[PDB]
Amino acid sequence: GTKITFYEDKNFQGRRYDCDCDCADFHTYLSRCNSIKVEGGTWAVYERPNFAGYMYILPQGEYPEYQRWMGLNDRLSSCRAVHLPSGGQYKIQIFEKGDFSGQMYETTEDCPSIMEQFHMREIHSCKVLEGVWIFYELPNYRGRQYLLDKKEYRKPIDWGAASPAVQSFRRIVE
Repeated sequence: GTKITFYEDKNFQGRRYDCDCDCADFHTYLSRCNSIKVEGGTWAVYERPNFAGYMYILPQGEYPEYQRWMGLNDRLSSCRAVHLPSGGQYKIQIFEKGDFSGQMYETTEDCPSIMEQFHMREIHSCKVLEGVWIFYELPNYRGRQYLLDKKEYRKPIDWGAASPAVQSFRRIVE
């Protein structure tokens, strides 16, 4: 079973909140989060209610400090389980310009440096055809994370980003 437990204090202490399903807002049960136990499944956790603000992907495991999930602050108030479609197939299309224009690349593999492999500094639109992916602001899967589990992303705001700054991406196999 997929469930996740948020703790207000590090090393799994203090006020806690259990969750086995998508939760669009748990700020009335939890005001900070400094440690997490993901008992089952892979989860996207979000700084703000309704899956907004900074987001982080957490596979199963125990996280005693929020930096362990690349947290940027000790605030989380929404979360949702990442459900991988069966078969384990992954395919994405990235575009240099918005609304699916500019040069397009289609790949089924991870990319630790978009500037190196495709000679782009930004991604302005994208189409997720199979599987679930993550965009990262920096190379080698670092910086801000963005979950891509939908199909059409016409602008960077469609994946939660305020800029087209994307520089690596990978599949959620975890």
